[PDB]
Amino acid sequence: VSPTRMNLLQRRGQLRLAQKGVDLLKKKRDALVAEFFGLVREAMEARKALDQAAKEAYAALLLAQAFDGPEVVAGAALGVPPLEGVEAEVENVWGSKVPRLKATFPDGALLSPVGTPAYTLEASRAFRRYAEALIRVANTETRLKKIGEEIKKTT
Amino acid sequence: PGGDMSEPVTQSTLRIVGAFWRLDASLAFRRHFPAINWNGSYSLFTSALDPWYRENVAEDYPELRDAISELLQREAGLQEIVQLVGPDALQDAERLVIEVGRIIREDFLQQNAYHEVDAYCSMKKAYGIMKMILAFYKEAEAAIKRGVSIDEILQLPVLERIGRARYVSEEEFPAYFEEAMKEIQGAFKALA
Amino acid sequence: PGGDMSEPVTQSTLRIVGAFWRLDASLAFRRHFPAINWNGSYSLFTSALDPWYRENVAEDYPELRDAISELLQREAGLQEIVQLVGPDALQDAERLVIEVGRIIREDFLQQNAYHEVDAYCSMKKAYGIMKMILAFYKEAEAAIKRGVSIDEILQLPVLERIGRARYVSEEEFPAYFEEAMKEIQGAFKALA
Amino acid sequence: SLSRLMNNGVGKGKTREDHKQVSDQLYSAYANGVDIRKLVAIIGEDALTENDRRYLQFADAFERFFINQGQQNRSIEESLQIAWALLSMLPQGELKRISKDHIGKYYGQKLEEIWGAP
Amino acid sequence: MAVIADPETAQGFRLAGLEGYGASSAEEAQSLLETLVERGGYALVAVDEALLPDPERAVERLMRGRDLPVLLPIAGLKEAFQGHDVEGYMRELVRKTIGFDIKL
Repeated sequence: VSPTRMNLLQRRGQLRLAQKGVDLLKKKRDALVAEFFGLVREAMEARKALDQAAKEAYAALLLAQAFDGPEVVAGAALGVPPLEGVEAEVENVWGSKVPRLKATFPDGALLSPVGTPAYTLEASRAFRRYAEALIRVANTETRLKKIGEEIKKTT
Repeated sequence: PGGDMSEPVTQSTLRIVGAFWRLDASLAFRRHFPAINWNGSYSLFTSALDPWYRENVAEDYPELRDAISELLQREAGLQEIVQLVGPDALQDAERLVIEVGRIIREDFLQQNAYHEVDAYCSMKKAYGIMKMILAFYKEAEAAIKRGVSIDEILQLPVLERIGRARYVSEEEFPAYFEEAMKEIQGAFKALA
Repeated sequence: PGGDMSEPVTQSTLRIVGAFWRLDASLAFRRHFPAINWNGSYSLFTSALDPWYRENVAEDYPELRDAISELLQREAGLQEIVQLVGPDALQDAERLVIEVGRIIREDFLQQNAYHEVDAYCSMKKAYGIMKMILAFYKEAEAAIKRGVSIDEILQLPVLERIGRARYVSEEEFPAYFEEAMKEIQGAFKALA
Repeated sequence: SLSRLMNNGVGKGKTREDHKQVSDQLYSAYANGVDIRKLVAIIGEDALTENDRRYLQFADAFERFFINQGQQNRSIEESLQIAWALLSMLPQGELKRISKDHIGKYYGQKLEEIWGAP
Repeated sequence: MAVIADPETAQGFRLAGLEGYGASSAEEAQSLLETLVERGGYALVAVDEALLPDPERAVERLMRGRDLPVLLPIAGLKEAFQGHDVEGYMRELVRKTIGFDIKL
């Protein structure tokens, strides 16, 4: 690069631009840190809620095994179809696009939904609530991980 | 004389001239003539000539000129961030400003001195082109407020209509201006 | 002129002087005066003055000064972590040393020259202030390792004794120092 | 910009007693506003809090009314009234550079009268 | 969605509509999990911690290509009723993501 006074002025302008960019990126990293802390608190709360729902769902399932018997449960489980109300969507977070999961399993999708094996119906109820907590946990945790990788890129 | 603008001849000329049209080598490399450096140029005759423009060109012409200068300044401000993070990190409003600045640079400022029609441009033709660009920017900002993404906006056929308004002849121009304004109104009303 | 310490006059001056009290603008904006940068300053007269200190002030003055400088050094080693996460988010021991450093800065290092009593201070008063602060830090660290009252320490009545010694007279000082020492003992040993 | 001898000229018995604190508060608030203005272009307006938006709108209105005065002649009282009107956009108690006496005395005047003809 | 877990809860998974498999070793868990990755169908796999603590470490070479599959670790049936603090998992998660250990 040829040394001229105009080149010196341009280089000093470049230096000021670089310093201002460094400060701006630090501010962006601070904002990402605050969002990360909020999201990790939410994810912890969702995780413990999911744990409680899973415990009570397993308790109801074991009681349904004890009362209705394995054959009646298997006949109920054979009729009920697998998860068909599945929807996949994408969400933007700080310029990055992340996927989310959706479930919509109703009582109408069930086969012979009348709860004559009552404890089996209770197990289905608790498993539906378990699924709600599970999808909440999945979405919150994947958002948290993407925020973490964004912070790493900024650093 | 030697290399650059710090030589005493240019410095002595700077203090006794009312206008200063600085040229750029980087713009002339990529064949973007007339290659006037917009950031390092100025004029001092704007305010005195303002009464003449109101009578002989249009009543709102200085406001259009000020809006164009404001858009160019906004584009120049955002380019520092683009070097820092890249074009993907900008929000939709700033991306729209960047694209409109590119449109102004490619269409309005550029002028081919060896073309048969583009070599000369009257005042009212320039006023019409500025009016078209500002109307397009207003419509685009309104459509941004309605939730339209920027990528589908740039696919509109009215973009080619604006970009080739230079080569329209002087007497053919008013019909082209009317048709372009009608198309500008029509395109954005059906989008959202 | 440009803030460069590599300027010829400053660089020629630095090769022959025995002390160097570098100031900075950032401490001046925050109105912490004097604005001495304790990370960029240095002195080469400490070792020779050490015999005079223990012969006329106290036998434990140099070691107390070294401990104070070390505690100041530790706080600057944690700023990079604080630049990532908030000060309260850190461990209680690191929060303790950060609060001790903040107390040391804001109380000990401040002196106002536009004030009737904040512009002068003798040697013995400063030595007593350093002794009280160091004892408070040591006892608070002992209480943190004990495992109780990690935030009640930051509200003890010692905070009045520590901040009060900045305005104690030279004649009333030994009583204040003794009372502060016994207050520290009674507060740390017997509260929990 | 900077004036070294401003401290001697202002005070009591000359201009008005709230001059220095008002100048300090205006300086700090304008600096915060322009920093937030440069930050918005990356993170977007919705990522901000409420008070950063308050600072941003204060910075814009500060430029538009206080700086862009045109060919008008303003006395010192008019300038101080405009400055106090712009500080009223910030919430009371956020003004950390001013004593509470002057905040009780002067805060709360509407900007819109000046908006009619600034 | 699919879930790898103990055979006891597999019947409940089939009742609720979940695709459940019963297994007890890490080898068959990893092979079945990557088979579920390659096969067309639901993109979510849930893992009991007793067979594979980190399924991302199992599919780390398939994860480097595409990040659309979703994996989720959880306590097993035996670990569920005896229970534990999930905050240790949170500390491990934040220490993994930042590289820094804070907020116990």
